[PDB]
Amino acid sequence: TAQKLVFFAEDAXKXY
Amino acid sequence: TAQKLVFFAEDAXKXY
Amino acid sequence: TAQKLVFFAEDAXKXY
Amino acid sequence: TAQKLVFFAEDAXKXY
Ligand code: NA
Ligand code: NA
Ligand code: NA
Ligand code: NA
Repeated sequence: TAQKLVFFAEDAXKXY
Repeated sequence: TAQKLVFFAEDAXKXY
Repeated sequence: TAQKLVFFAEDAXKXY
Repeated sequence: TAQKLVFFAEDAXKXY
């Protein structure tokens, strides 16, 4: 929205 | 550590 | 653009 | 390996 955020997580289990 | 996690954030302000 | 692509590279040297 | 590279791509089709 620049402001940005992303994430990714795996254990097998993700967002401008 | 597979289990994995990463993130990135920007507003301008990031982690197996 | 949904279709999304992001990348991050560090050696210390990142794109809906 | 620190040097780090990650990428994520979605169209719906991801690498220290
Ligand atoms: Na948006
Ligand atoms: Na480790
Ligand atoms: Na866009
Ligand atoms: Na390694």
